[PDB]
Amino acid sequence: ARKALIEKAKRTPKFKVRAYTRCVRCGRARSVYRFFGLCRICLRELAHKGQLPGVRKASW
Amino acid sequence: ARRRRAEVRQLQPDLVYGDVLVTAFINKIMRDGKKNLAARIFYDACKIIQEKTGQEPLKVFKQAVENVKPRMEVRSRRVGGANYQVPMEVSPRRQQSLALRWLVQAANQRPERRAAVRIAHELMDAAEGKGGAVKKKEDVERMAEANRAYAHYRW
Amino acid sequence: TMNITSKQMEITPAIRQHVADRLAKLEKWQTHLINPHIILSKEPQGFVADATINTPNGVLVASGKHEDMYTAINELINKLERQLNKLQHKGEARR
Amino acid sequence: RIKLRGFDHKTLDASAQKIVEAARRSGAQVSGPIPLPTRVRRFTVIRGPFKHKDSREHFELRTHNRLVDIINPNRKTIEQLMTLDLPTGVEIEIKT
Amino acid sequence: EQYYGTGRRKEAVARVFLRPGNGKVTVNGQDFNEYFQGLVRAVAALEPLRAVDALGHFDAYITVRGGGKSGQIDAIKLGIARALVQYNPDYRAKLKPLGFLTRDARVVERKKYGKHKARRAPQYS
Amino acid sequence: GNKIHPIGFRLGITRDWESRWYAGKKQYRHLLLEDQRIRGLLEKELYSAGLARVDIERAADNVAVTVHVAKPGVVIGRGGERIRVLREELAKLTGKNVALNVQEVQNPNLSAPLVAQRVAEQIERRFAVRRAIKQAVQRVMESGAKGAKVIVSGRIGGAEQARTEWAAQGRVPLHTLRANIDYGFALARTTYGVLGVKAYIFLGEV
Amino acid sequence: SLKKGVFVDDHLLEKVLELNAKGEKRLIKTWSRRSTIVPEMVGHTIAVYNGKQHVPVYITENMVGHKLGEFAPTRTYRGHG
Amino acid sequence: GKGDRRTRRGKIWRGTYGKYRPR
RNA sequence: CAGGCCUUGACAUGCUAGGGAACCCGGGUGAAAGCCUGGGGUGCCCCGCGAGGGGAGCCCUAGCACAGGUGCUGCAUGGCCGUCGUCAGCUCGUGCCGUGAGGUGUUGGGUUAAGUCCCGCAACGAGCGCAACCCCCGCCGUUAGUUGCCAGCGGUUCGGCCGGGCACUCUAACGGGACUGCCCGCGAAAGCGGGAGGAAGGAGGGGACGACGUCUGGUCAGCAUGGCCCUUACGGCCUGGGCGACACACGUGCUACAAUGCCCACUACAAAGCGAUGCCACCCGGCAACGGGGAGCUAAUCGCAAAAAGGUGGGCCCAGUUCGGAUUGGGGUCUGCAACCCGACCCCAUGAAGCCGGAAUCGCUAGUAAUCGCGGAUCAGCCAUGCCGCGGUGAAUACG
Ligand SMILES: [Mg+2]
Ligand SMILES: [Mg+2]
Ligand SMILES: [Mg+2]
Ligand SMILES: [Mg+2]
Ligand SMILES: [Mg+2]
Ligand SMILES: [Mg+2]
Ligand SMILES: [Mg+2]
Ligand SMILES: [Mg+2]
Ligand SMILES: [Mg+2]
Ligand SMILES: [Mg+2]
Ligand SMILES: [Mg+2]
Ligand SMILES: [Mg+2]
Ligand SMILES: [Mg+2]
Ligand SMILES: [Mg+2]
Ligand SMILES: [Mg+2]
Ligand SMILES: [Mg+2]
Ligand SMILES: [Mg+2]
Ligand SMILES: [Mg+2]
Ligand SMILES: [Mg+2]
Ligand SMILES: [Mg+2]
Ligand SMILES: [Mg+2]
Ligand SMILES: [Mg+2]
Ligand SMILES: [Mg+2]
Ligand SMILES: [Mg+2]
Ligand SMILES: [Mg+2]
Ligand SMILES: [Mg+2]
Ligand SMILES: [Mg+2]
Ligand SMILES: [Mg+2]
Ligand SMILES: [Mg+2]
Ligand SMILES: [Mg+2]
Ligand SMILES: [Mg+2]
Ligand SMILES: [Mg+2]
Ligand SMILES: [Mg+2]
Ligand SMILES: [Mg+2]
Ligand SMILES: [Mg+2]
Ligand SMILES: [Mg+2]
Ligand SMILES: [Mg+2]
Ligand SMILES: [Mg+2]
Ligand SMILES: [Zn+2]
Repeated sequence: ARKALIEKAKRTPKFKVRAYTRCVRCGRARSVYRFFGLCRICLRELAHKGQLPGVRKASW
Repeated sequence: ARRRRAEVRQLQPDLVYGDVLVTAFINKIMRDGKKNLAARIFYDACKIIQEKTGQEPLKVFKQAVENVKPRMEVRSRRVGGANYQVPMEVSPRRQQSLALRWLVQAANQRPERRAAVRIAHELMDAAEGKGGAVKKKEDVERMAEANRAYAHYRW
Repeated sequence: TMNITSKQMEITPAIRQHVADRLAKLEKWQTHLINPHIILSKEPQGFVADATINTPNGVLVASGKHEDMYTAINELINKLERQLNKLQHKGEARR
Repeated sequence: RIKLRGFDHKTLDASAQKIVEAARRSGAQVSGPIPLPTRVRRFTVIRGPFKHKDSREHFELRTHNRLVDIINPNRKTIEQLMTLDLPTGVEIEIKT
Repeated sequence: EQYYGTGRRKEAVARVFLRPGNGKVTVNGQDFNEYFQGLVRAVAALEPLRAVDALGHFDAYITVRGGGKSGQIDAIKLGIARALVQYNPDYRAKLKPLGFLTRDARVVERKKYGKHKARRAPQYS
Repeated sequence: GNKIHPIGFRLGITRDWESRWYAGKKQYRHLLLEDQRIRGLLEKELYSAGLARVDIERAADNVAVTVHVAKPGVVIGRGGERIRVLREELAKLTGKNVALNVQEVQNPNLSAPLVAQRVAEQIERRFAVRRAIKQAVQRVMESGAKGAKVIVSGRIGGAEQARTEWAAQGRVPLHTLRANIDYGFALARTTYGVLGVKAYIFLGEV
Repeated sequence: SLKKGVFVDDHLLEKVLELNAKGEKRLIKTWSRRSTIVPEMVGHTIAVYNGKQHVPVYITENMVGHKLGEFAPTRTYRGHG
Repeated sequence: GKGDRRTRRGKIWRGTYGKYRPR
């Protein structure tokens, strides 16, 4: 049970409870961000790459 | 303190008697940062220090502190196969710190229900030479003395 | 008390009490063995036995490694014994 | 009032001076760029792909707002501002 | 008519008006005594006035916002201190070495990840 | 197993973003998810071009989609034909106004992504890896830089035991906030497995 | 818990108000542990799923507000030692 | 106290309102 | 895990033998999945007045070629991370020394947070690390004002509310300021002590950053990837169970054993954030959770909001208690298709252990520990006492 999984989260099934964020890049269910569409890993890779608009290493 | 000497902070004098020794004391009464609390106790006690035994609560306080500060104490070194309790004089720094500490500590073991009373009474007795604190002093001091002959292993 | 972790392996009540029995050797020194923990583990070369134990005079840590699991465990105790005799006798150089 | 949004504050404040000081000539009385408190979105993320929960780097997202007021509009300030030098992203607002 | 200084300690700002008079003081629309009742640190940030031997010389209108009562006091401290030194700036001498101006920069430290309270670390084996 | 990404570490300082725009909550995800489809479409198709970096812009239904490159030819083409076949397919997914763009890169051997994917394809090509690495640095320093560093890791020359190969000339001070360090990464899938390549180019102080 | 509505699946609901109508039988197999025991069920044998088995429960007016699952428990315990 | 639902301080910790810490 | 189902597949590209396409709705059945099934009818390049027609959007069936596999190996791997360790280190070039491994430099004296810097020196340089360049805080300047203001007057329905103003406070962008630069003292120098001015001095405090390498460290279950393995099954859909089981053992934490405390009622002072099928003012029903209505806000202009400890004054009177709130009985609310297993909250009743903890053991040097509340991610709800942040009050001690 893996790639079939990412497909199963696409078309929205019987009840709306069954809604769960997966992520676009990796099929990761765990630690997906709503704002990015991303997991915490994928998020990191992209941010560091400079591909996330106005996203910067924080530091205060 | 490997490196240099460790600064001794000075302290804001208090807004009643204008004397550093009181705040240190109030600091030692304090618990979980609640300083306002730590204040009223000392002062309330000061009400009581005048109320009963009409006098100068400042005087009483500052007296029972000198009646507590230990002149000589043991600090134990390992030499060979035994740990010797060793006689050494306490710095004025350490005496203050040991003064205030035992005072409070012995205060809070009194049977009086209200904290400031406990503080009131313990101080009144220490002024006179009676109490848990004073004991601890005399005690520490007889434990020095009797070790007089370990005064050579002294740093 | 004593805990044993068989990591990525199917262990048994019998061999568990065997390791409890081999560790008993350190009871010889008559010194408190505090929450001892052994970990048994496979490996392509051979087994691995680790243990980490604290005692009033310090802590013991060591790894046994070997083809036979039992000789790995023995090796582990052999290494532990040494460490324990050292914590026990070290400052006796008290001259 | 014309509200300015967007992430890079250097890009933005360039085009808060453009728009405001544009309509200074072509209009009046141009109430200067007023910085709004910036809305920060923090993301704290676990550095590694695996366990290691005590190692993390913080990532934030800085979205800052500016309001600019032009006192008397002077229509054709509604033309000289009906285009302008952008830059590549920023949010323009206009209302009365 | 007036004398100004700006006090701050720890996310708190005091605006102090040194306007001359009886010595009545108002903080956020009520006398010192009503706004700080209880707290003994309240006796006070008025200490800067007793510093230059004027006690009653001035009244004070004071707004204060940010932080909490004590923080607010220490702000009033560099307030009545900054205001009074402005009034007759032969006033730095005996206010300054008495450590009255010079706002303390001591603030809360960021909580750091992996620690609990920004220094207190969690327990281990 | 320690080092911070030298691009991510300078975002806003030496270096700047390759997708530049503004959004806000309701549509960010989507905007963004577009870019990364665009990026995939491009990086696949535009592979043997060269390049390094794709800057991207947005206003409304307007994608500027800039592409810097090694040899612009495989984009523009004969008379500028294929530039348009792409300007199409982008738009087909973009569902909005695409602008396909080509900027040429100056000394493709001064660019990090570009130098690293060359040594990369050279490794898939079965070359002495240690020598491939000295060279790829040699080329950079010859065409100028203030220093250069290059890293391969994996079954280098096919060795059972993994190994990691390292070479550098001149400065590469990754602790300095104004480095201008161009860093780029490629990947060599060989008959035996994957090897990572990292290049570092020190262009100079800002 | 569960404020206004009375929850029975309207799958075994149907089944019970039919069997009661004509000549009432037994052996209704269900996997719904979520179903309340509704007074129309009172007396029957329903076969309820705990997940490896369909466990039969005689219904009695002793138990109504409950759920059909409560009487076919999911864990086989027996003890320790 | 902080664990006792029936008290003010109880509800505060628990982050709720009721008879004992009303709105 | 148990049972019920699917095969060219839930999914990619491509080729074909039938039919068709697209699409929306029931049915019969079943727990559902699935199986079995009654409908309407395809624009289009189009011989067309016609039957009809060709194509290909797109569906199916049959057939493959294949897909798919969170199956194995982190000692075959990339990538990213933990760690020694913010420790002061690790090396290269040429030269010199040794048959050689290798030495030298890098050691030595002195000083620093530091291979920091000074002075020596068969060495002379160079690089990766230190520092600095970046962010936050502390002081001042500018630019700027639908946030702030009787500071100023006027009005003032008394709400900075209107007028009016940017002085304030602030907000958020750009600057300045700290340099051992100045005095004394010592030194050969680097630099140490002491002083002045300064909001701040000796790295002003906190952050981001973490060398060559180590642990055959960690992850094939985020992703990727070599190789091995399964192909009506190690693939795929579903209903249900499980991941919450409980003789036991450890680790992290919550709340406590009370009077420096507990309870009630009135009354203060933050910061950072977050809000459109969201944040809900306010009105009403309800003891309440909540439920009705219902205004504002794409939000410095509305809302979450109450901050809490504190302040006041009243009760409790040393009691396993007006300490502590576990456990259980019963009655309700809300989310959700559904709260048996298994949600959170509210109310009534129940008020367990616990009187400060063995061997052993953890954290913290100052706005720190302790203590007090607040926000956020993830999220229908929530088992958060967790985590990441934020301010409030605010200690003790460092001989060595
Ligand atoms: Mg959910
Ligand atoms: Mg704090
Ligand atoms: Mg921090
Ligand atoms: Mg933790
Ligand atoms: Mg740990
Ligand atoms: Mg109670
Ligand atoms: Mg408490
Ligand atoms: Mg039916
Ligand atoms: Mg490994
Ligand atoms: Mg690895
Ligand atoms: Mg492993
Ligand atoms: Mg030779
Ligand atoms: Mg050599
Ligand atoms: Mg060395
Ligand atoms: Mg250091
Ligand atoms: Mg150096
Ligand atoms: Mg204005
Ligand atoms: Mg101004
Ligand atoms: Mg650094
Ligand atoms: Mg291993
Ligand atoms: Mg994988
Ligand atoms: Mg092969
Ligand atoms: Mg299932
Ligand atoms: Mg679990
Ligand atoms: Mg226990
Ligand atoms: Mg806990
Ligand atoms: Mg508003
Ligand atoms: Mg009892
Ligand atoms: Mg009780
Ligand atoms: Mg309960
Ligand atoms: Mg019940
Ligand atoms: Mg008992
Ligand atoms: Mg008692
Ligand atoms: Mg204790
Ligand atoms: Mg306690
Ligand atoms: Mg420290
Ligand atoms: Mg939530
Ligand atoms: Mg919380
Ligand atoms: Zn992802």
